[PDB]
Amino acid sequence: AFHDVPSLGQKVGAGSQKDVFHSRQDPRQCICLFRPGTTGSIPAEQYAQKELETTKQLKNLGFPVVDAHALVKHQGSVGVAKDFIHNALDSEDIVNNKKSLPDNLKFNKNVLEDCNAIIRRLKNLEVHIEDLQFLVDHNGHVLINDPRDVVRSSPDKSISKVNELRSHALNNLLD
Repeated sequence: AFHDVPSLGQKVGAGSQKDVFHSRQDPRQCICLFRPGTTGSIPAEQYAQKELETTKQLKNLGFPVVDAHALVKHQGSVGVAKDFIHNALDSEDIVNNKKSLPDNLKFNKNVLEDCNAIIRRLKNLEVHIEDLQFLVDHNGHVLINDPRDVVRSSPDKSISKVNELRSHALNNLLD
């Protein structure tokens, strides 16, 4: 199920869970390989498969996602081939105040609206997304990234994760 990627492109970005490489096979894509210690006691192949399926379930349910395309391996590293989000902001940096949303108006409106849309869908479908996190693309659109699971459950936990990011955009638009 896991396809070999013979050569990685240039490394990009800075996420703690995966190291991300430009895909030498499709410049719209990137190769995202688990770093040591990031899959807990679950083997990395199972973890990658769970992320791919969950991304596709969320995509099918209408959520905005960092789409995932194929399970890959390179030497002994394991991961997923994914859409490459140029200049992505990692939601974790935002909420931990390691990076800030730009001042741009359109940018912040997009973060606000898309968060609202994600929250609206969480409520309607009543699902919980385990390890919910986001990438914000260069126009301010919010994309669910590397979801671990989705189950029919109380969406309150997931709604709280989204509002955590929305607050920043709301705060900017109020000032």
